Amino acid sequence: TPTYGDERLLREKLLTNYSKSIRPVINLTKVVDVTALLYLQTLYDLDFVNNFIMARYYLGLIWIDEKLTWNPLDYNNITSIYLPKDKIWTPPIKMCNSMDKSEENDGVGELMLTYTGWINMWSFRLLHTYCQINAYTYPFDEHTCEIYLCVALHTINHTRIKELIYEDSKFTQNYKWDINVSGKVNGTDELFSYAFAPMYLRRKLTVGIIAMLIPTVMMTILTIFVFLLPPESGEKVSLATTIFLSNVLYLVQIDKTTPTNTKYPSLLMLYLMLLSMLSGIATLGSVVISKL
Amino acid sequence: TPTYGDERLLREKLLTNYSKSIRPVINLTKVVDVTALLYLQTLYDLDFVNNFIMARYYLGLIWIDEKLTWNPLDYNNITSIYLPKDKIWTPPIKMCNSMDKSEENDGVGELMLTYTGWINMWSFRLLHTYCQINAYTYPFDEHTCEIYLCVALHTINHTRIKELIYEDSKFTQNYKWDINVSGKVNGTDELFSYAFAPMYLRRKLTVGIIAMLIPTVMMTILTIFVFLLPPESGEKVSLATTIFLSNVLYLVQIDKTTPTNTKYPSLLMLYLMLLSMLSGIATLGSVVISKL
Amino acid sequence: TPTYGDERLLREKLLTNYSKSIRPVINLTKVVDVTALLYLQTLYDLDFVNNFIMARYYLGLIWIDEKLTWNPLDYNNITSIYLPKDKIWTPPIKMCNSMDKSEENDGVGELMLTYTGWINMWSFRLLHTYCQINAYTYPFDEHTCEIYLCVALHTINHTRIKELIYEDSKFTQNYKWDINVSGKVNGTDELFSYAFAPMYLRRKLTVGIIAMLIPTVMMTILTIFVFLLPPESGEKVSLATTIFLSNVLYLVQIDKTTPTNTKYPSLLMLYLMLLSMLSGIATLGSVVISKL
Amino acid sequence: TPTYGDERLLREKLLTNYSKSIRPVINLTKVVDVTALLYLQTLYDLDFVNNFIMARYYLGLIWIDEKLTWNPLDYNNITSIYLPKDKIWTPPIKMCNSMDKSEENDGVGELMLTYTGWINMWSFRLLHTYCQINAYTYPFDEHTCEIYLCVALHTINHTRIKELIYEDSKFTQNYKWDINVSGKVNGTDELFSYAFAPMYLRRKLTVGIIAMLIPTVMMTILTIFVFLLPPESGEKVSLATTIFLSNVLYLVQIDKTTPTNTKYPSLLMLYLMLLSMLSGIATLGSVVISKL
Amino acid sequence: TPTYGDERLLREKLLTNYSKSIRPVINLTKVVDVTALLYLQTLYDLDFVNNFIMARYYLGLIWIDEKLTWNPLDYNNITSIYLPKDKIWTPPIKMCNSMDKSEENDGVGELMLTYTGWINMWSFRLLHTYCQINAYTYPFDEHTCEIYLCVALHTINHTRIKELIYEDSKFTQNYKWDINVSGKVNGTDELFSYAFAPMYLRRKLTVGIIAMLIPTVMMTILTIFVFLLPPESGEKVSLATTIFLSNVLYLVQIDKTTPTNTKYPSLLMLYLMLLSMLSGIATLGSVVISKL
Ligand SMILES: Cc1nc(C(=O)O)cc2c1[nH]c1ccccc12
Ligand SMILES: Cc1nc(C(=O)O)cc2c1[nH]c1ccccc12
Ligand SMILES: Cc1nc(C(=O)O)cc2c1[nH]c1ccccc12
Ligand SMILES: Cc1nc(C(=O)O)cc2c1[nH]c1ccccc12
Ligand SMILES: Cc1nc(C(=O)O)cc2c1[nH]c1ccccc12
Ligand SMILES: *[C@@H]1O[C@H](CO)[C@@H](O)[C@H](O)[C@H]1NC(C)=O
Ligand SMILES: *[C@@H]1O[C@H](CO)[C@@H](O)[C@H](O)[C@H]1NC(C)=O
Ligand SMILES: *[C@@H]1O[C@H](CO)[C@@H](O)[C@H](O)[C@H]1NC(C)=O
Ligand SMILES: *[C@@H]1O[C@H](CO)[C@@H](O)[C@H](O)[C@H]1NC(C)=O
Ligand SMILES: *[C@@H]1O[C@H](CO)[C@@H](O)[C@H](O)[C@H]1NC(C)=O
Ligand SMILES: *[C@@H]1O[C@H](CO)[C@@H](O)[C@H](O)[C@H]1NC(C)=O
Ligand SMILES: *[C@@H]1O[C@H](CO)[C@@H](O)[C@H](O)[C@H]1NC(C)=O
Ligand SMILES: *[C@@H]1O[C@H](CO)[C@@H](O)[C@H](O)[C@H]1NC(C)=O
Ligand SMILES: *[C@@H]1O[C@H](CO)[C@@H](O)[C@H](O)[C@H]1NC(C)=O
Ligand SMILES: *[C@@H]1O[C@H](CO)[C@@H](O)[C@H](O)[C@H]1NC(C)=O
Ligand SMILES: *[C@@H]1O[C@H](CO)[C@@H](O)[C@H](O)[C@H]1NC(C)=O
Ligand SMILES: *[C@@H]1O[C@H](CO)[C@@H](O)[C@H](O)[C@H]1NC(C)=O
Ligand SMILES: *[C@@H]1O[C@H](CO)[C@@H](O)[C@H](O)[C@H]1NC(C)=O
Ligand SMILES: *[C@@H]1O[C@H](CO)[C@@H](O)[C@H](O)[C@H]1NC(C)=O
Ligand SMILES: *[C@@H]1O[C@H](CO)[C@@H](O)[C@H](O)[C@H]1NC(C)=O
Ligand SMILES: *[C@@H]1O[C@H](CO)[C@@H](O)[C@H](O)[C@H]1NC(C)=O
Ligand SMILES: *[C@@H]1O[C@H](CO)[C@@H](O)[C@H](O)[C@H]1NC(C)=O
Ligand SMILES: *[C@@H]1O[C@H](CO)[C@@H](O)[C@H](O)[C@H]1NC(C)=O
Ligand SMILES: *[C@@H]1O[C@H](CO)[C@@H](O)[C@H](O)[C@H]1NC(C)=O
Ligand SMILES: *[C@@H]1O[C@H](CO)[C@@H](O)[C@H](O)[C@H]1NC(C)=O
Repeated sequence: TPTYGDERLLREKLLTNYSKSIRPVINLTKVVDVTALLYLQTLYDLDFVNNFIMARYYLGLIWIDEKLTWNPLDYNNITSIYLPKDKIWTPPIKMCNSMDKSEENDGVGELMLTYTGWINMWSFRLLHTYCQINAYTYPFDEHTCEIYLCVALHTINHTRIKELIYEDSKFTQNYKWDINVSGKVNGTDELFSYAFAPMYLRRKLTVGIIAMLIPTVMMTILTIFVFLLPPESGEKVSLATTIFLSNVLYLVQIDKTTPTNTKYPSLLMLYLMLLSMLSGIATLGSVVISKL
Repeated sequence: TPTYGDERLLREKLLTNYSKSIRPVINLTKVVDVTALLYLQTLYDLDFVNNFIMARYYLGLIWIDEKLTWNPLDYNNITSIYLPKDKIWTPPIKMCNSMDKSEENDGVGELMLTYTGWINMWSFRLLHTYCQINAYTYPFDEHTCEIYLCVALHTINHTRIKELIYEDSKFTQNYKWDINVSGKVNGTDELFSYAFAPMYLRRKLTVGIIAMLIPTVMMTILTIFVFLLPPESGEKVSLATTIFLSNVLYLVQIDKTTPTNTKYPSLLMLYLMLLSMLSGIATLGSVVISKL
Repeated sequence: TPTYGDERLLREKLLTNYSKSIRPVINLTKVVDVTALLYLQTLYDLDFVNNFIMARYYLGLIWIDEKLTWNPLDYNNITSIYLPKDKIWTPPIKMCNSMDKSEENDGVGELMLTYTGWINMWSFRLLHTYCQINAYTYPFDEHTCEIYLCVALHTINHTRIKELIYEDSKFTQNYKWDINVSGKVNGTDELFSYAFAPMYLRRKLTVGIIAMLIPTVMMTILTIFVFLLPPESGEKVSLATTIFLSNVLYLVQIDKTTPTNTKYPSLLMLYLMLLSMLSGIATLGSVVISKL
Repeated sequence: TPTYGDERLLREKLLTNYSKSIRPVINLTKVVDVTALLYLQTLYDLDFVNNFIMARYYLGLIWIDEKLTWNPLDYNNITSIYLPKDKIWTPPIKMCNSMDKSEENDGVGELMLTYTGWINMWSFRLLHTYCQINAYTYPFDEHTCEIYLCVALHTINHTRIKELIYEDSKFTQNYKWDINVSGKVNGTDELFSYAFAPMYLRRKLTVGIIAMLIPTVMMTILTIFVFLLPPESGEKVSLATTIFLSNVLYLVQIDKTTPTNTKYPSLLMLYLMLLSMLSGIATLGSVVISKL
Repeated sequence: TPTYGDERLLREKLLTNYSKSIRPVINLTKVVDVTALLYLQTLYDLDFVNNFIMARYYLGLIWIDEKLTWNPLDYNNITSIYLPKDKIWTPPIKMCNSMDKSEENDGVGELMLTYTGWINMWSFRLLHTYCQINAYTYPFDEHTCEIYLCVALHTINHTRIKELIYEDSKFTQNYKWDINVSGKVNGTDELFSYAFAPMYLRRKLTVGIIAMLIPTVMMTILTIFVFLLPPESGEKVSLATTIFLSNVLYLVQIDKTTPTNTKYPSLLMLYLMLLSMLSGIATLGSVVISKL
């Protein structure tokens, strides 16, 4: 059976004439094809006001090294070893659309090497990835957020993102957003290789938002009532004034949750503006009637 | 008695042909069984809006090294030494459900080594661990939060979490949540080893929340009074209007503390929506009566 | 074709008598001219209250090394290599107007070296750059923010910023600000070299702000109405009082979004102050009339 | 006089056969007694809602090394040197009740060594130390916060905290809290050595809080007036309603400053709840009278 | 002309028998006099509630090394070189009144060395420096903030701050505070050397705050009017009640901007408390009149 001394001999032979910074190909004319695997773990939140979405992923990079291959029959059948991440060449795959708030660095950890040269490198990344949030159809709204991977500095003649496989790990259920992330896309080769996984997000229809809607609809009933009140009821001015105050309060409060960076404003904005305008016109008519 | 020179000789012999990155077993076919000890120290807070809980723990990892054993009779009876954490192989146990906001790194500190090979490695971890918070039964609510440990990259054929012992250190009393963390669970071996400790949290019934409830219940009395007021009292419209304004203010204010990510909304939400709806219907009836 | 051994020989010869800290010129009387390229990627936000703007850029530095040149015909036609950033002299170009909140350090990464000595060094920088925000013409306001680059410690006799080319990468569209960053400016040589790229920002006229304006203009109609109400209408005091309350609420709420550090306050401030003063004078006149 | 060469010889001889990780005693049966000095510099704030207190301290550790002693007459009377902190054994004294938000690490700096072996090690620590805040007697409230020091991993048979001397440096005056930190406590030896300094904090009676109280007491006068108003005054219902609204606003606003984690709620909570209940009963009586 | 090889020889000779941690004097009885230069660049903000002020400075330290001097005629007239900051002895000047939130460390960068031994070391420091803010005369208020420099661990017999020259770089204009920082102060030698630069700050009288004042003064007019209203006007109670509500709202809102840690509260606090008390007494008198 393989032993500690056997693995020591193997590592000593492997790292003898190895340069960490030279691209690992016998012929430098060859490109290194990297295939990436992005497995969303938990969508923490979807921040509207900052136009960010916070999630945690499991990024796996796979490629092939031609200087790190051996015959297992010469080392008592050792078929894989674990090397420190900072001793070996590693593709410079950067998340160039996200703010990487992970608690580990990209040069600490380990990677698994196989006797054929294939390297597996897995990591945890917590990302704050920028999204252009369209709040038009609030609260029945849908969004599309793209997470980008891109080679840092190497041209497509040196390092390439062969493929990107994105899936959902289903580790936890959300109860707030319907997530749909699943597919397999080839990399795009225009000067520097890159790719992106699209995340589609539909807000789930919990009854809490329906309960929040209830006051609005009854306010619709109340405003129509006061605007179709008799001209000489004897409480039109005060009633319309208080209704206008409450409407202004609602119009102010909705803004603090809704985003200001959208292709279109929300129909709810435009509808509450119409309702406030109707309340104001009702108050003006009441004042005119009292004058007359 | 053992001396400084004796310990120098011991360390020099121990670290002679030692490789930090090779798994510490004479026969590489053997697995290293790690037993973990998680001792909650102080539950700082339970953040509802972010669905996180902040606490401080004392994580202890214990395993056995077969290359670091000696006969104490040959070194004047030295039975244990202290080694820097970054000179020895260390299991890659990651907290893969938590945001590790500790102020130390996982490669600075020390570990105790015994002449039989057993290594003790203890550390402080401040964790922001994700929890799915069910606010259904607020303020008589209970929650269950699971803290996960999982081997980083090694398969169950290489590194395993043998066992997880979780307890409560009772270092401080909370006065806000009844904490119940105590047990002993075997590790789960499905590809990569992992385990989790369940924390059950029940909000304590301090009289401060009762005092907060008082205004609500008396408001129930006041709304029933106004809704069962005589049709021609002469203050129904104004009274009901002001009650509705206060009701809307309460319904808005409760939202800012309660969470939006729940299996069900809180009964308090649904009940205050019913109360506000009754107030609105009372105002409509008052308007109809004034019309008639 | 060039091979791994050829590149090993090349690097070994290049780095033989190289000093990382000596300025890379054969004759020390010569200056090193650095040309910088700043390519704005995405304008995240424009923070009014903190007088900052958050954006992400792509900073590229180009210069020439005279100790790192070779004849490609002697190494099987190798024409470029990749070196670790911390092995070679690198100009100390600091962003001396910004808070660099990037997640990487200025000594980790790679740089491309060409057989003629020309070095390309590209990086991602997330900057919080200070801007003096003039909110005079809100919400039809325009701003100018200058991003500075400056050599750290070397005098213009040693290191110089030859030129600065700034452009907009058009990676995403904003929908909130009209960005206009494009040009080419020589460096300024007054003791220590520096340069700056001007960003002009005009807030876009989305209909959401128009919807926000609607309540204000109708409030203008309502205040003029109440101030030109008949002296003995019988609701002047109460109506004017409520209008004044709403006016004070709006005047308070506008402050929390607008900045306090401006050459002039916003015309909207001065106009809402005039409107509130008119409402107060109307209330005083109503009180005087009721007295009479 | 002593010279640079003399100090070079001294350091070279001292560090020859020195091991950074071996506990610095000739006989390993001996314990190393550490005496700590904690000198509070400025109490920044006392955060009620997070149950933390932020302050800056000056932590000094003193112990004795038996491998770092020399005869000063053999080095031209050199009596003390300065060594880098990371070349020498240093006790692992951790602040195990606090979140260490300092801007330096525990392995960068310097320490003073004396020819007798005595080592002085001084540092700046900014600490966010957890406190259980009893807001019962607000705003005449007193608090007790304990700052803990504890050996990290060594047992009382290896490393001990001999003594802890805590004082107040009086560097600045607070004007918000009366601080009383002064004493001298032996270390506690139960498995692992530790100790704690008690900080007693009494909120100072500035007239600003009295000014804040004034509206409350006059509101007491107003509520008693309305509750002892004649049954048929003709404004009882409206007056009581407005008083109830303002009281509810105060009861809501007080919560946002007061803490939710206390042994008892504040008497101010319970008293304002009594006042709100009395206002509600007054309004109910008014409604009953209007019915009759 | 001097060449790369000449500078290589120079550095090799300079660093031959150099110890980074030995104080750089031939005779150890001599003190090293450090002169510091602090050049404020931009005052970002003056945080009232946290009692901090955020600014960016340019700290320059100058001292003399006696082991790093050469004759330029022996190296082809080389007169200055650039060394890495972490290879040479550096005075441990700490900002011991501030929270150093800079993005660089105190051991990365470069320093210029001259053939006479004089070393220049310049750096960027972003500081959050504690200030005791006296808000007595708000908004015509003045403040004094002292920024401290102090040697870390060396006594005045080893390292001294000879002098401190503080100036204002006038890089940007503020428009919010009148800054006056300029002078030259000797260091204070009481055990450990230190010094401080006083910053005087007077809030500028922009017309925005005048506009903010306008509502207050007109409210003074309105409260005097209602308090000197006829006893039987027929709107005294309701008018005084609404005025009192608005007064309470303003008294609450002013607190959130003003500080709680002051020698005296602001005259604006005391004056608005007087105004609120007068409004309350007016309401009480109105109630008494209605009773009579
Ligand atoms: C489906 C899946 N999920 C996760 C997760 O962290 O959720 C992690 C892995 C994974 N497949 C792997 C294959 C090799 C290494 C790690 C993983
Ligand atoms: C019950 C307990 N509690 C704590 C705590 O920090 O609260 C720490 C330890 C502990 N047992 C240990 C055994 C070995 C090393 C450290 C600890
Ligand atoms: C137009 C442009 N944009 C970006 C971007 O990140 O948006 C990056 C680059 C770029 N040109 C380059 C030339 C060499 C290396 C990198 C880049
Ligand atoms: C009373 C006192 N105060 C402070 C402070 O930073 O406030 C610092 C020290 C000190 N005594 C010392 C003795 C040796 C080294 C440093 C200090
Ligand atoms: C007046 C002034 N201002 C600044 C600033 O960054 O504002 C920087 C410097 C300076 N003088 C120097 C002399 C040597 C090195 C740097 C500086
Ligand atoms: C490298 O190229 C040579 C000739 O071009 C070829 O014979 C050899 O097989 C190549 N090596 C690899 C690993 O492709
Ligand atoms: C080598 O190991 C593989 C996998 O464990 C096994 O299938 C094979 O039979 C082994 N061969 C020898 C010669 O031991
Ligand atoms: C996810 O989105 C894709 C494309 O928008 C669609 O084809 C697929 O059906 C979606 N998933 C589900 C479960 O509907
Ligand atoms: C991706 O590249 C492979 C390589 O030939 C090609 O067969 C395939 O059609 C491409 N597209 C997709 C979607 O896989
Ligand atoms: C390793 O394996 C050999 C044979 O398989 C056995 O004799 C030996 O005892 C094993 N060593 C250990 C430490 O289990
Ligand atoms: C070795 O040490 C242990 C524990 O201190 C003790 O029980 C034993 O008697 C010692 N043996 C010798 C030979 O000193
Ligand atoms: C803690 O929870 C477990 C399982 O939910 C239960 O068996 C145990 O009784 C609980 N602890 C206490 C003190 O009740
Ligand atoms: C855990 O594993 C041990 C190992 O045999 C087994 O005896 C035990 O039943 C398992 N379960 C628990 C709860 O300990
Ligand atoms: C350096 O200077 C010498 C004489 O001044 C000149 O001959 C030589 O070409 C110069 N080298 C470079 C690289 O400019
Ligand atoms: C060297 O490489 C360049 C670019 O690949 C090519 O144009 C040239 O013909 C090559 N020369 C030789 C001798 O291989
Ligand atoms: C950008 O600004 C410059 C100078 O202010 C101006 O010349 C140019 O026309 C602007 N860009 C566009 C697209 O108008
Ligand atoms: C910049 O410097 C070059 C160098 O000669 C000069 O030709 C040019 O006029 C300068 N100005 C601009 C705007 O390029
Ligand atoms: C160490 O122990 C021996 C005998 O036990 C004793 O003679 C010697 O003085 C001790 N050394 C110290 C430094 O205490
Ligand atoms: C050694 O130094 C001390 C303190 O400076 C002094 O008191 C003593 O006289 C000196 N002795 C000699 C021999 O220089
Ligand atoms: C500080 O507290 C201790 C114990 O609580 C007390 O003895 C001492 O008198 C207090 N300090 C002052 C100045 O009163
Ligand atoms: C602390 O320990 C010393 C050591 O003997 C002892 O004399 C003293 O009584 C103890 N208690 C205090 C408060 O110092
Ligand atoms: C050091 O001291 C000696 C005698 O005390 C003196 O001759 C020499 O000049 C001094 N060196 C320096 C650099 O002051
Ligand atoms: C040395 O350089 C200085 C400054 O460049 C110059 O004034 C002096 O003439 C030069 N001397 C020689 C001998 O080159
Ligand atoms: C700055 O303050 C000092 C002392 O307070 C004063 O002498 C000086 O005149 C002030 N500066 C100006 C420009 O008035
Ligand atoms: C500072 O020290 C020098 C040194 O002699 C002295 O001349 C001067 O008077 C001192 N005071 C000031 C303000 O410079």
